[PDB]
Amino acid sequence: NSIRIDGDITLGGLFPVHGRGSEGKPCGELKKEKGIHRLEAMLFALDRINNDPDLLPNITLGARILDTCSRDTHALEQSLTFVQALIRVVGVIGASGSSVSIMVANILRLFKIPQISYASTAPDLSDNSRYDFFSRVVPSDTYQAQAMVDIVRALKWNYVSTVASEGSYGESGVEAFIQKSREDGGVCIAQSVKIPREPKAGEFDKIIRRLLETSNARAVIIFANEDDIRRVLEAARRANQTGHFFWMGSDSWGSKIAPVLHLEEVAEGAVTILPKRMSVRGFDRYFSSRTLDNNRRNIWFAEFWEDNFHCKLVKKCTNRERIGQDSAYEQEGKVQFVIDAVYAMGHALHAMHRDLCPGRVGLCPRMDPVDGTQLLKYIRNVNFSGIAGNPVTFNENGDAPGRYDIYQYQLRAEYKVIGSWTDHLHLRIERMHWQQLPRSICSLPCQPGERKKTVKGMPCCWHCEPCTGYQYQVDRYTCKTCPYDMRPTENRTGCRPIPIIKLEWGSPWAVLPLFLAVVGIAATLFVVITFVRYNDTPIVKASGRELSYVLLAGIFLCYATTFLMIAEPDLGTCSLRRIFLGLGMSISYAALLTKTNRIYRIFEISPASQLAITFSLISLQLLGICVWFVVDPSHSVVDFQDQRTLDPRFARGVLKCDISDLSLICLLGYSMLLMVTCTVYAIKTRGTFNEAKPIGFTMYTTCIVWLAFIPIFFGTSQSADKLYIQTTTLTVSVSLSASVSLGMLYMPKVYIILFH
Amino acid sequence: KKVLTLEGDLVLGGLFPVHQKGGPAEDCGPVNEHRGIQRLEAMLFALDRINRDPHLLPGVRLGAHILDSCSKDTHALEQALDFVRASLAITGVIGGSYSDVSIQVANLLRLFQIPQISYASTSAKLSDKSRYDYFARTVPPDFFQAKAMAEILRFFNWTYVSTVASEGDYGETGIEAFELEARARNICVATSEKVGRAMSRAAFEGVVRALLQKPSARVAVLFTRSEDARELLAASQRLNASFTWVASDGWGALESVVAGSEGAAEGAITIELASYPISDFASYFQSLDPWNNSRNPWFREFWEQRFRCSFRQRDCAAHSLRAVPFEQESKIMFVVNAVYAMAHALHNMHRALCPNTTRLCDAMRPVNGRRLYKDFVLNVKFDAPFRPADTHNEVRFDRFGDGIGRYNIFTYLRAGSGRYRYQKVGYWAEGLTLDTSLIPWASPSAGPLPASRCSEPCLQNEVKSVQPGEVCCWLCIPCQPYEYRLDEFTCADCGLGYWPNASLTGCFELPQEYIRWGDAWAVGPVTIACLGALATLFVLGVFVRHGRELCYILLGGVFLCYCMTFIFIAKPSTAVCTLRRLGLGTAFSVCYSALLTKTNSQVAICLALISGQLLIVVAWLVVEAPGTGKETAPERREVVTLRCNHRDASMLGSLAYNVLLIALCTLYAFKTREAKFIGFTMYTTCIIWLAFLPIFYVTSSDYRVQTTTMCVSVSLSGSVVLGCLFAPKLHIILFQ
Ligand SMILES: *[C@@H]1O[C@H](CO)[C@@H](O)[C@H](O)[C@H]1NC(C)=O
Ligand SMILES: *[C@@H]1O[C@H](CO)[C@@H](O)[C@H](O)[C@H]1NC(C)=O
Ligand SMILES: *[C@@H]1O[C@H](CO)[C@@H](O)[C@H](O)[C@H]1NC(C)=O
Ligand SMILES: N[C@@H](CCC(=O)O)C(=O)O
Ligand SMILES: N[C@@H](CCC(=O)O)C(=O)O
Repeated sequence: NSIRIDGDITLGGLFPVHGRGSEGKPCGELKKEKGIHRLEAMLFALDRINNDPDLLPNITLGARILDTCSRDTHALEQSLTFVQALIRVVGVIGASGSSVSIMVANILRLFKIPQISYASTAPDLSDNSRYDFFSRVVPSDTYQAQAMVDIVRALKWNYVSTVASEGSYGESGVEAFIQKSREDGGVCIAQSVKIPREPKAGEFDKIIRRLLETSNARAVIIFANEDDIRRVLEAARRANQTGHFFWMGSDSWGSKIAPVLHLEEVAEGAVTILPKRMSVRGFDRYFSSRTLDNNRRNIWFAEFWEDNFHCKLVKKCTNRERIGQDSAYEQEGKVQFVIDAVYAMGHALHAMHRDLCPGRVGLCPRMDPVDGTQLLKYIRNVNFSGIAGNPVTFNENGDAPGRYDIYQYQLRAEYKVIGSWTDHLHLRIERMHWQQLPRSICSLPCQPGERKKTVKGMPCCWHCEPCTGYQYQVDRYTCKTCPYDMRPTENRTGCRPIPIIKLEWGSPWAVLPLFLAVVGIAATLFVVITFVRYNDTPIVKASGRELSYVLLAGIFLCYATTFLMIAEPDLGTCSLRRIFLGLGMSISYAALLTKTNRIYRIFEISPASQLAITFSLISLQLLGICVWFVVDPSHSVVDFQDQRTLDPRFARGVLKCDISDLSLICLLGYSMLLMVTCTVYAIKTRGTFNEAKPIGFTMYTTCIVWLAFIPIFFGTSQSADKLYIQTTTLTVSVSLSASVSLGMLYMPKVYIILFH
Repeated sequence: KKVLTLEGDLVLGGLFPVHQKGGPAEDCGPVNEHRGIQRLEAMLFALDRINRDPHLLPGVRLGAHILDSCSKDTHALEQALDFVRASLAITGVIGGSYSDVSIQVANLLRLFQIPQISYASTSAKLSDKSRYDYFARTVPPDFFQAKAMAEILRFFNWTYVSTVASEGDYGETGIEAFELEARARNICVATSEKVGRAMSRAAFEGVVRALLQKPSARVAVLFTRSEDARELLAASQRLNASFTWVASDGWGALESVVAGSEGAAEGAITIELASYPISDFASYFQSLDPWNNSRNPWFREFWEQRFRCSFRQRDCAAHSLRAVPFEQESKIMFVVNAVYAMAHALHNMHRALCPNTTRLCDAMRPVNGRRLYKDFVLNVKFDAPFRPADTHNEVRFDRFGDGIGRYNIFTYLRAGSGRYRYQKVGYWAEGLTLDTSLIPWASPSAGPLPASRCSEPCLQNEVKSVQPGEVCCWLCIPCQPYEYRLDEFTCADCGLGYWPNASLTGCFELPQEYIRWGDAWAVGPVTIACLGALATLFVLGVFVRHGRELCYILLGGVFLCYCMTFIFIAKPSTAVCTLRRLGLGTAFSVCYSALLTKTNSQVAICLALISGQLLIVVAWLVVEAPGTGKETAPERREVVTLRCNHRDASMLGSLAYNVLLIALCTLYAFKTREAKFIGFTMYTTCIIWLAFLPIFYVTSSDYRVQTTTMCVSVSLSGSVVLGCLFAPKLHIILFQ
């Protein structure tokens, strides 16, 4: 069952008139567009070349068109007719499927028969070693694969899936796209689905769940054939996944209405690619003017009538129907490429005729046995212009220049041009309509500053992980620690200055030393003024007129000491803190010790010797102070609680003063050592009444107030705060000791003279 | 294109790859030693034995039409045209060593109904009877081989593996079959690159470098042909890359693949079809000479290449095949089996279609391809020829026309002194039976096994998994110190008070550190409290030797104040906490109440009043839950402190209120005015109590000092009472 046309030169033909048969049947369902429209294009082109005086004059072209049946093995046995007589056709028009053309190529090349395909897009057939006799008029999948990834980049998604069918086209199509995606690096394949060429029941329902497992890859790329796309789209409707999938059709689905027939609701907004083409106005008039009577050359045209008009020769068929009005008619996209393939072989024959048969108008004797080797070199050297003005040329490998354009399926139900590919993408997103600007990306970006970017096995999926409140985000790749004196900004990106906590009046604890200092200073100022005002000789005799004054001044210095303890922390003042406490404590202790010693000595001038001893005791304290003055003139201390920063960043500010634990103990120890001497003297003296009673009370007050100093000062370690507590307790301790000692001696003197 | 034609009534075709593929200029180049010459001679030997065999075709002679495929599918397809020249005769062809060659030739042979039996092509896609309904083979498909090496990889814990395959109809379908099988075995794939049919050594070096892009993977599986595997090994040696290989039957035990690349092939595991050597074939091959064996047109090239000489120079007669060692090629048995199966099919068809005569009858002059195919698909069941001594191998054809999935496993050794031989270390008779003892890199005395994994393992208890949702390549993120690794998927917690240590699943470690009696801050009062008790004992001792009721009570009152100090420092308990509250309140009150008696029957009244204080103390203690309790810190870095109750409750305040009232009662004696001495005691007692308040206020935390200073206050309080109310009394009796 084939079309036979008589002519001087016979041209072979292979078209998928019938679909692939199921089970053991070789041929399945008739193809009204992929098989019938393309077949009539060859008939239309041959009837146009044979009526063209300028193309092959006086030479008619015959045709032996067979039925590919969309099966690779079925076309091989039909192609045996083209070569059975050899061990006559000079060349054939190649099939549509890439796998079908491959077996025809390696058999016709085996018999030196050139082949030109109109729809075979596969990089495998581009190899000149195995298919030197094979040529094509359409771009290879290598250019199409590069075009597809360009559209993926421009549409702002980079995480997609690949769907392919069995054969040398679908398998090599996704592989070419994957290889180009690896060079891109930014686009990755979540998974690959390969549809078997003989699927079982429910196979297409299973592959939908495979794509449904990865819900992130909402956009998928399909390289399946026309029949598989129709079943894949149908299976999506069963799973109620309409609108969830964004389809990226290949050249097998560029503008065909069969895969989308009765499926307008599903696969809306699908982006499809197809080689650049234009509609032929001569074929539309030729095809629409065909009926069951005039078109008897095509054996399958009678069968086409029932499929197109939904009748039979069901409802009866009247022999008066027309294709263009009684049914929807739109010519196949590859019809133009069929015209170019026929004209390319015809042009080469004309080019070979003018050289081989110059004088002869028909077929000269040295041209009747056409050899494929000589015909092939003329196939590759044609530079004519086909219908619609497109230039057609064959490269060294017999390929066509890479030209592509992009369609989109929209409902308002037709394909609309949204861009083009001419080695660079010219997409027009403003016309694309699907959800506004759908995105299919893995691990949606996070950037609060704290969230780091972690790379999984797939470079597309950037895992999101926050950074704790201890380190700063130098970059999205990794976050690094802030300086220890720096607190991370509100956003983790970058750092910010850590605060401080200075000592100033108004604190709950600092208020009391200020109040006691005012009372202590006022109390010691009144008594010293009172003695100067009226200086009675009996009171001054016990005082000494030199020891009492320095005791009042020494006690007043302690009241001045606490003033600078809470004052503004400065390098000069903080260094002078030890001088104030050291001088005040030494002066009070040394002069008191001399007074007790003098009273003890007489019990078991003299005041002149007492002050010299007190001055000597002050000198050794001053000499020790000078040693501590130069041992470490530290300016100040900044980090008090910031040295061991807390886990949060709520508050870590601290302001301290330059002080040493050893220095404080040594300074207090020297004063305490003198007080220890007074303790021994008072105990022995406790066995003049006016002197024993106040002195015993003074040492009683100092010992108890210092006894409470050790557990507070040493016990404040690892507490909530240390600097704040220590300074307040130190000030009140020295102030209470000075107030008790001065008050115990000044009050009786004022009261005695009051009654005198 | 030389032809090997043998006279006979009916001839059998041959498609052996005598010549290796050449460069772009030449269709095919050098003649291969084993795959082309040995198999061709095996077919010739089998045909020779069949002709002289009386039980197999005694009246009809079998011819030969063997052609060289040159290891290419196009050249083999031209030779297939040479086969089908008569049909457009050849009753059948014994050929198709390469899978792509087999497929290309079978595509043409299907049209002319010429049956084909293969001896080496193991492609899994050749089992499709719809596409190849006239093809048969004595070798199993590649699915069993993929299963075998998947089991091999699982045996050595080899998960993250790299895949290397050669493009075509053999390496590809094999690589998808292997990945499909390994997916079910939880085996990951690092890289998947392909080996081209026409690629240079620079491309091989690039492939090897691409293999090194993943240091994580260490083992690579090979689905390349012999030439491709040899080139890959040479490239690996050139780049100084050491690899362990798990190759398919393409490599096998072929010494030509490891020729010049012995260093890079060390430790490589290669599996091959299970076959036995033929004793008669070795004698037949070793007795071959170029002059005597004029039947083979390619034997002169074999003699020239193997024994380096030139026929023109006339220096080739010195060498002989007997002196040099001979090693049989593995697939000789398969070639012999295919030839004998075709001969048996012809014999059965002649015995069922020409039953009268013994020669080829007139009803069989056109040989029916379909009838012959259906005659050797079913009616082939006989003992395999040349079985070694007692084996039970039989030639069988299943419904798919394949063989039995029986495989042998080899590995490449050193054998001490340089020999570089292949050693069988297992087999796959539908089940892995590796023998790790014979592999000189898997023994326990050889170190850790070569490991090829993606994600490094990690100790579960210290660091937990992440469960990335993939098949492998996971990460190890440790859990925080307050998390126990109860499960690998996620860690758990022991709860408050338990430290997840030791087993890390059930832990139950709870520390109970106490204040201890030797604390640095508490070192002071413990000596002072003991000193006070010693002073009280001395004061109590002289009393026994000597108001009698007032002094005895006061001496006893100071005794328990120091006694309870030693109770607090040691440890708290259920009974200790109850006595701690009652003892402290009563001792302070009784000491002051006894002093009040001295200021003023009377003893009975004050004890009766003191008894009322105990009743109030019990009521306050009853509402305070006097039972002990190991209070836990808010966060975890601390431990239980064994705190009886809150110290800020009214238990201390109520006791102090009675003491203050008793202290105020003694203040009335000051108004009356040892009247001066007792007034001093109350004044000192108030001050030391008043000095304790700042200490308790600031030290909200650090409970150790709180108990330490509490012991300090009570210790010196008794000393003040005993140092001011009895010390002057002792002066008049002891000092004076
Ligand atoms: C065909 O002719 C045009 C015009 O001269 C020019 O592109 C060139 O000569 C030919 N093109 C190709 C692709 O060979
Ligand atoms: C790893 O291989 C060893 C033998 O070498 C085997 O004992 C062990 O069980 C394997 N690993 C696992 C997790 O099974
Ligand atoms: C093989 O040929 C040699 C001469 O080249 C001859 O001596 C020998 O006998 C031959 N072997 C036979 C006939 O078996
Ligand atoms: N270009 C696809 C299909 C073309 C068509 O629609 O026929 C192939 O090479 O198989
Ligand atoms: N058996 C492999 C290689 C053939 C051979 O062993 O020579 C194949 O299927 O092609």
